Amino acid sequence: NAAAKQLAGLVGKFDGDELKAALAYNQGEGRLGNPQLEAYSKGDFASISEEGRNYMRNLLDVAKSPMAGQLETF
Amino acid sequence: FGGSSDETDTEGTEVSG
Amino acid sequence: DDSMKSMNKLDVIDKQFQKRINGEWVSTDFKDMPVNENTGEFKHSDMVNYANKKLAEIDSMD
Amino acid sequence: ELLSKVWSENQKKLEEKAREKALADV
Repeated sequence: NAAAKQLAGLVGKFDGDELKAALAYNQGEGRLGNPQLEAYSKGDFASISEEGRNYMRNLLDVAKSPMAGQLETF
Repeated sequence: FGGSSDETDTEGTEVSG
Repeated sequence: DDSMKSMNKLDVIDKQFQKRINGEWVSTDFKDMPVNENTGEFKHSDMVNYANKKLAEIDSMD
Repeated sequence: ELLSKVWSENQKKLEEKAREKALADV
């Protein structure tokens, strides 16, 4: 329940973008998170860490995101 | 008439340098 | 000095946009344009300069 | 005022360096 609350807060805070929320949940936020979240925000999936990129990729199907196509092409 | 117009090519952007 | 620097930096901005048109992702933000030591620092104004000069050039081409 | 101040500082230093370089070339 607590993790669900955190994920709902992240998903809402990132508009409806579940992939950025998943990145924020996996990579945390602040110490190494926010640079990668900003990199996500400007496209720039190369700057995002490899593990976070794979995590987003394995969540591609279940998560809905405006950035899903851009991650698919990357 | 006699002439047959060449069918279009997709336009791309090029610069010498 | 500004005219020389602007020539170089519109050159590199043109390179980035030509890369973008081919399809590959380029950031096309003035901060992450590559500085060539002939370019100098990228302001926000040269994006506008490049767009306007490119439009005028496209109009000028025969 | 503050914005003009930072711009004037940067402009003065860049203008000085450019004038030095142009005179050196000349």
